[PDB]
Amino acid sequence: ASPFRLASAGEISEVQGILRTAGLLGPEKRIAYLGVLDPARGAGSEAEDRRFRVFIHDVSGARPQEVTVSVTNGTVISAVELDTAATGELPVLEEEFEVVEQLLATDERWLKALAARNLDVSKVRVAPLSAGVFEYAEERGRRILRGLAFVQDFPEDSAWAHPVDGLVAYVDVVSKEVTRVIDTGVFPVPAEHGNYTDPELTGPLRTTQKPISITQPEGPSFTVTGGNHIEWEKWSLDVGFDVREGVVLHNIAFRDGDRLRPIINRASIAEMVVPYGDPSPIRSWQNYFDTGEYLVGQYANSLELGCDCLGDITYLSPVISDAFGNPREIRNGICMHEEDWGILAKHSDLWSGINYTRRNRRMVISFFTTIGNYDYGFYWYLYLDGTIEFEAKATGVVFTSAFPEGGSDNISQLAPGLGAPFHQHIFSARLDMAIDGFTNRVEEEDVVRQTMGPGNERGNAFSRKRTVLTRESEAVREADARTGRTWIISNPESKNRLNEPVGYKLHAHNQPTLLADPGSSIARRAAFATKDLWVTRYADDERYPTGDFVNQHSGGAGLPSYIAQDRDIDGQDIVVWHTFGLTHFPRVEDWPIMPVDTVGFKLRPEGFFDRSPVLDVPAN
Amino acid sequence: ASPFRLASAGEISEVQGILRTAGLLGPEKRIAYLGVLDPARGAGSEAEDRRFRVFIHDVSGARPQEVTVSVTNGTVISAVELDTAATGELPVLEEEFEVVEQLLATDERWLKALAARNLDVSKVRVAPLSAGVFEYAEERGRRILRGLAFVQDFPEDSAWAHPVDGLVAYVDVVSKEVTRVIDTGVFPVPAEHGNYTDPELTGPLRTTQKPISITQPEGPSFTVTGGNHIEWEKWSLDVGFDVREGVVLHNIAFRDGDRLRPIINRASIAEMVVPYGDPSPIRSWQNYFDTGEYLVGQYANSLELGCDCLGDITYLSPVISDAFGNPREIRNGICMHEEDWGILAKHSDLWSGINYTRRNRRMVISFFTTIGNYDYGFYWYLYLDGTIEFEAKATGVVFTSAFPEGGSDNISQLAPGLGAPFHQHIFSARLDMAIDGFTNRVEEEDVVRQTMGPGNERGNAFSRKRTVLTRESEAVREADARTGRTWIISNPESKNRLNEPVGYKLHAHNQPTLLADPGSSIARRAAFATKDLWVTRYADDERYPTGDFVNQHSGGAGLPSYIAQDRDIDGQDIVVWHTFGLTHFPRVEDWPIMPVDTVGFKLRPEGFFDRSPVLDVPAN
Ligand SMILES: [Cu+2]
Ligand SMILES: [Cu+2]
Ligand code: NA
Ligand code: NA
Repeated sequence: ASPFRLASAGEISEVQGILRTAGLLGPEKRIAYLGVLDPARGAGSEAEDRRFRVFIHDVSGARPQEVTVSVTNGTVISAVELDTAATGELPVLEEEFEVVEQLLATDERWLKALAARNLDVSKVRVAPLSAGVFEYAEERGRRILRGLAFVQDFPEDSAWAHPVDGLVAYVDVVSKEVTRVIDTGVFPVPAEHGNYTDPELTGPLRTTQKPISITQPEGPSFTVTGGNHIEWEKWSLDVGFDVREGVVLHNIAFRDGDRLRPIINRASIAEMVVPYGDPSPIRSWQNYFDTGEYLVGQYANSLELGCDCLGDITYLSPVISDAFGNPREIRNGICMHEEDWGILAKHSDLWSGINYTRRNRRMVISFFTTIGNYDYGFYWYLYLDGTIEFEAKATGVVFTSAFPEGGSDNISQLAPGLGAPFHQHIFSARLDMAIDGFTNRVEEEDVVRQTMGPGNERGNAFSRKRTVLTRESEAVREADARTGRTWIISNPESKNRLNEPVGYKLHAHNQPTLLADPGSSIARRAAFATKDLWVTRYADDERYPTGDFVNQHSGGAGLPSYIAQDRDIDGQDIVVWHTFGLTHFPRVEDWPIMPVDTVGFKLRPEGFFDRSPVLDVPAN
Repeated sequence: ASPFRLASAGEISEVQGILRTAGLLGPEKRIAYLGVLDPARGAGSEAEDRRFRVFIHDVSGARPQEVTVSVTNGTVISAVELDTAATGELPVLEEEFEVVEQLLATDERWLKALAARNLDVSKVRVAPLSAGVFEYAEERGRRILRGLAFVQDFPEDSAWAHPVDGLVAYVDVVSKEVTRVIDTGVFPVPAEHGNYTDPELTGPLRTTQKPISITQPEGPSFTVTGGNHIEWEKWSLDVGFDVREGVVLHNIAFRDGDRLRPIINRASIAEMVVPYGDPSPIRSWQNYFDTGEYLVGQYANSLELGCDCLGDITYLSPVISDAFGNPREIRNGICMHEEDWGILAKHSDLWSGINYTRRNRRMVISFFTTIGNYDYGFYWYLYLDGTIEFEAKATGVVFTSAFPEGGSDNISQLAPGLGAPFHQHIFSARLDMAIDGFTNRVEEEDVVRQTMGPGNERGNAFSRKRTVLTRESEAVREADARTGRTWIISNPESKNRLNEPVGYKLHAHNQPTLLADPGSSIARRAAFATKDLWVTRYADDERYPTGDFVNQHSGGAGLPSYIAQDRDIDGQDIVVWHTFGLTHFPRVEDWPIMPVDTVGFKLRPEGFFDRSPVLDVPAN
């Protein structure tokens, strides 16, 4: 039955066949995005209609199309020609990555710049970087990538050690033309290598680490059915995968006694942006929407056993479309395992003589992706006690530049002559809430300090206040760590045994949000990133906080356009969008390859249950 | 040799013998505190002088003494009579716990109160609670405990389910007198039981949890020598234990190449307070300094294998003094183990063809203690990449009251008629810094936003600023999560290869600090808790942010008195005191026994190293 099952190779081939049959997938066409659509609200009562949405690019320069296909019925539901100057360019194609370097290698301006620096063109790698929207009027309606150069001394060398600063180029990847080459002047190209497998740099490897072995002799405590339905320690969910978003969780519910209680209908990372804070013209245009522009799912790594995922691992191998509509498996792209998580509850009571200890566990669902120099791990955790958590793990190699003589307010030094521009990694979690069903609301909860006086003569009292967010116009919220600000999603028609609305409380890390000036291009294109929390009324076409087409797309779509509708959110089907990020001032310890740093958020039950939900956990 | 070794049973017996011989430990004397003193600055060049400090109480009502003993030389160094009205009462004695209930059981006012509620005196437990300092002039100079009552239906019942609100009593535990019994009126005593081992409440226990087995077939990668010296993955430290503070880490250093580089000289939790925010006269005096008043070390649990600590565990069994000066072992009171900690670093490089993944690990040093209804786990972690972290795990049973008819702004409902007053758990970490040696300083680092304009035409730039804290008068700092505020401890005379001062950056969680009105008794007695970060000049007698004697002690000592000295801290031997806590509005899920909640902080290297320190970690 399962309407939330992963796409199969056969479904993708059939989408390809349907498109071909319909005249939409001739030899000049390329698939820039393909994904299964979630079933509509209700209609789980009806027979399956598996629908797939496709963005089709044309390499001969004709307008791209957005297409919805019913794979069940073998039909095209809708196909519309896109005006990209207005609505955005399609996501970057994997086949365009190589094009920037290739076009530049025969360009006389680029060659003159390399020759001024005594760099062999055969050794110069060019990063294929998203262009954004700035002052270049000729780029409007064209697919442009910008290129920054890095020297590779030999095939196995880490090019990131040798940035070529002072030089940037812009390229039209469809007409195969170089539009501009800007050379503001030579900077020394940093000379030390960054080869973290070279024994001259590592020194002799440690022989001190004795093995750790994590096994489950009876296997894992979770089950997988219908390909992607998980049942684990009262939790129930479906693990989805989308080429843009990566791992998506559907139908997160908890079995409380006999009743399956919904909590979250859909949880995803719906956008992630990496804005750079170096004002040099060489990099001041740099903002990488890894999700919206590049598609993080498509670059998911195949995860090796004992290296990437440790313990008794169950893998999913999601299927995506290549550029021609053929299915491609990402072997072992999603890890699922349970792990010990320390003490769950402990008490040694003097009066009763009873000593009690129980252990915690969490279910882990993860993938790891690679976008250029960056590598990100996306982890979802379900805990025994009802807690839901997300964590991103950032690693890879830092994006480099020259380190200016005389220093910089916007770049860190990593090695002689080698710099790392300041930047942020900012995520948007889209949480289509379903706390005991879809009739939900959100309150902002602050701690309330109280003045010494009548009613409070000793000046010890403190309290809290909750403010219901009633309509979308008042549901754009900032953090306030000093007052312990959180947000509670509740169901006003579902009460616990103490007659209080059931709820879950979101605990944020209260890290800085987008730092750019509010008048900047990035502040408009990544508007979501300027505030910690947004609440909208659910609509099927409001999927990403940046809109459907982010590449070279101005403001006009996404969250600011959604909330303008000012819809009722007080006891309605609502979606929480939480912004959270890392602000990175690179340190010498990040070089030549960076140790993982993390960021995330969690939600804990708040009167959802009638008492602790883990009283039935056994000892030892 | 080891001058930081744990106290042995023999040393404690010898302290007892020295005190006896000197006329200081006759039959009326009781030891309220005993601990080894750290060796003085320098003088590691000289022969050992193991000194022990003792607080001696007199049950016949004579003044207590503070005593310093050289166990090496068999001498009393100093002995001074204490005026407790001025300097504070000695910590609560374990033998006083039972006294409050015992005295009250034959008091006619208490009996009249129990009879008004139809409660059998034989079933009424009385919590022995610290008294603090309020308006009762007769308590000044006397050792007072206050008592709140909880009914125990039968020997194995959890009394916390049945609070007797409306009733409090005060008791002089030396003269064995009841000074006051206050009955403001009857409240219903909540009737449901809170017995989390009763199958009627748990239901049938889960049979779904398959085993997890964590083993190390070649044993752990750390070594223990001289009883308590740890060497693990370039780290070196000594694990101390003190009856007040619990586990204390000494001499945290990292072996970078051939050179042993100090980082932290002493790390401890030097205080922890639990202030309550219910303005009722029954509880408005309630603030439990678990460290300062009760001594968390002395109530350390014996930790069972496979239950409390999982994996290949090495235990320490610290020795403390009983009330008469006899040694008592806390069997298996400290756990030490290493554990896997996910991915350390990962990169899959397109240009080089090299795919690289390494795993992280941490060394864990922990203990768990029980103070009445609360149980706390204290965990220190050392990571491969140089990160140092502390985490507290709070669990146990919530402290209860009646839930008022018509509700409360300062109490949560847990069950019919059962309330849980709001409260905080606030810790002070004392970090006697030694970043590459003792010449250290502290800077406050904020993110700096930048205006779009000349130099920043695209409005993308952002930066940071560092402010040196030069003297103690300017080193009392608050959090600012919005600006990403951290604090960097550096050594201005020790530079990395890039000519920047080596340092470590403290990352706080930016949770709310003490909420009480600044004019309250708790705001003065727990002044440390009102600000996130303090920096002092090291002095051997500045051990606790609350002073040596916290019990029934007003303001006058501790951190506000230390910083008044306004000493130079810019490139000197300094101590960082970080306040961090949990603000707890109890939820129904906390009842009848609470799932662990956590709080903590970490410090990460910040130009301490010349490049990543984990390039020599091997694969797989
Ligand atoms: Cu970064
Ligand atoms: Cu609490
Ligand atoms: Na919803
Ligand atoms: Na110091």
